[PDB]
Amino acid sequence: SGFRKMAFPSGKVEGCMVQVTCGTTTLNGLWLDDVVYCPRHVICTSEDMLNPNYEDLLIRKSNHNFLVQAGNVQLRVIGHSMQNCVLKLKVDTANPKTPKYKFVRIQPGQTFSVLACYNGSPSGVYQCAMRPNFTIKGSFLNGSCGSVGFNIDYDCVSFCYMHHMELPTGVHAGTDLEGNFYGPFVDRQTAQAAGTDTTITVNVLAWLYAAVINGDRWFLNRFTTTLNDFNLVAMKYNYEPLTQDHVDILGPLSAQTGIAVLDMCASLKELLQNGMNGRTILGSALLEDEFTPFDVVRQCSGVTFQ
Amino acid sequence: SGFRKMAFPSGKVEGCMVQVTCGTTTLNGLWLDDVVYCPRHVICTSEDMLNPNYEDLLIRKSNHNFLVQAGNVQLRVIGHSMQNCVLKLKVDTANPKTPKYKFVRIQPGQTFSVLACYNGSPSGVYQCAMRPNFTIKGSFLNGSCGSVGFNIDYDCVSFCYMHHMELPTGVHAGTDLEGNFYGPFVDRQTAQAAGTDTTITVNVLAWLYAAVINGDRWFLNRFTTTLNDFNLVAMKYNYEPLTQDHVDILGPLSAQTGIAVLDMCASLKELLQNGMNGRTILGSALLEDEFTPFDVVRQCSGVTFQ
Ligand SMILES: *C(=N)[C@@H](NC(=O)[C@@H]1[C@@H]2[C@H](CN1C(=O)[C@@H](NC(=O)C(F)(F)F)C(C)(C)C)C2(C)C)c1cncc(Cl)c1
Ligand SMILES: *C(=N)[C@@H](NC(=O)[C@@H]1[C@@H]2[C@H](CN1C(=O)[C@@H](NC(=O)C(F)(F)F)C(C)(C)C)C2(C)C)c1cncc(Cl)c1
Repeated sequence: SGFRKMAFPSGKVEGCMVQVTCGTTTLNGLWLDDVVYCPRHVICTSEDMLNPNYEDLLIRKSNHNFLVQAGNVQLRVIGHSMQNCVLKLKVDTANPKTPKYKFVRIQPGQTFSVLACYNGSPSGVYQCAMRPNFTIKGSFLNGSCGSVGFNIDYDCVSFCYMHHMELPTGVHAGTDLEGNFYGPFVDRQTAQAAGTDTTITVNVLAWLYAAVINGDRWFLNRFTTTLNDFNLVAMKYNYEPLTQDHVDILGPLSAQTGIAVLDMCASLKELLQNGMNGRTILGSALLEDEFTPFDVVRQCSGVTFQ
Repeated sequence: SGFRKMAFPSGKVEGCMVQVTCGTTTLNGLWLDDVVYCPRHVICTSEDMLNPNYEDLLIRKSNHNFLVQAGNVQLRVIGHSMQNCVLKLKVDTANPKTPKYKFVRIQPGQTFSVLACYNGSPSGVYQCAMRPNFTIKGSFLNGSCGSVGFNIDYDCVSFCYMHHMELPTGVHAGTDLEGNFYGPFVDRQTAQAAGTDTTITVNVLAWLYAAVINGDRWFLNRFTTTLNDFNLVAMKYNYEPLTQDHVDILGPLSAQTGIAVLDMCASLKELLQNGMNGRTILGSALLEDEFTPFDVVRQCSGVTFQ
């Protein structure tokens, strides 16, 4: 038992991380087969980032303008192109550590692991959710750009995120691995800001089920509620709507605990209207929304990856 | 910016994880050079675990009684011995992925990363603290025994923990890698229980400094306090004493934020006496004590590992 914010083992991604330097900017790249992916703003200078024309900036670059460091081994760049907001650096060596992988784009509300990196050297791993407003509450310092987010499904790494920028509230914005931003953000220095967020209701319910599985039951009750009446309360407290599909997705957890989904919604309703009254759930005094139903099943059943 | 419970990249440990089977019990082993380390209770049957004489149980075992699986490759056991509460299985192949490593024993209050594993297959990574009562609040299911805890310092893995057992409160007990239990726990089925815990004061202060670095300041105040007067409040609220050495260790964070250590103690005193009044710190409504001053510097400055 127990419930931790658990990331996927990072080894398979660690073997792909490289350092990409252009001019005086160094950031991280993802090396898969003979291509290194990195944020295209690597080609920008300080004043370039005020309002950049990336096509113009890139045509003025040369293969030799890109220094790629894989550990203590230089990688020779033999081609370069732009795909949306990422750069694809063609190199003369295919990464022998390339895992089986996919490029997937995730939904707000879904979670992933982040391998935070500096100078192509992994520093730490942690679990994030894609917020409803398409930001992530990460932990990133200068030089972290190009660090990637991912999930692992048996042996295949599904890359879903690459870090580009920090917004003024301290949250983070980036792209999928085809270079398309998550959310209404751009890789230039504007006054862009996150925009209003909501709480991921289905995840809160999943985490309440994890709590029951782990012996926290004080918030339970005999009351029930209807989906429509729950969603009136959700809207009130800035939670997003619960759909029938969410109810279906929570089925396995409902069955394992014996607590009907709508019953647990009644519990959540009471928690929202009354607070916790000094008590905690899974060591938290706040309602946690960055565990999906899948994450809960993973940790409260025990699936591995190879 | 941002502050996450961040684990070390797990790759170097993933390459050491193997499956150890004896009889009908399968658990995880740690494969370094030509030795596989695992909990000695692997040799016990259900009724053996009621009150086992491990020397007697092991003399009745044979090298061929131990099946070691490294991925889809069997490892031939050529020797076996007991070192305190771990088994050392001598195998005919040295692990080619053996990192530089050390066996270190940590102090309560210190943190480490755990690579949770099942059938020698890593499942997830997360960050733990050694509680003052020598338990850890982990996330472990059946088959997780032999999963290890560790820290990484540049390129060297300092193994500090191997998982043995779950206590009735859902917390976890285990050994260092020489097989010596953390805390007053034994690898047999008694009525053993965790025993009273305290809050790691120096860590709470470190996390308050992380909060200030990340822009949370509402809990700050002009008040100060003396070390002795703070420690009277600490004792009251089941916090452990703050020493001058703790104050010294917090020096760098104090200097980076401009908030004197004893001033931040005054802030903590007010937080303990008044609560948070509906506000949060670094996304928590509770005072967090599983980040050390080192962890805070790591994440609020940016050190990597290779
Ligand atoms: C990556 N190593 C670094 N981020 C950047 O260089 C990105 C990048 C260029 C500026 N920038 C920012 O993150 C800034 N953020 C902005 O929203 C804006 F550009 F100013 F509009 C800022 C002020 C945080 C430096 C572009 C947006 C494309 C980085 C990444 N993550 C965290 C940190 Cl501290 C730095
Ligand atoms: C490991 N794969 C598994 N743990 C065990 O088999 C350990 C082991 C034997 C029993 N045991 C326990 O964890 C039990 N805990 C006890 O405190 C006691 F033995 F009963 F006293 C129990 C009841 C949880 C199964 C010894 C203590 C040496 C395991 C590890 N972590 C979590 C889980 Cl769910 C199982």
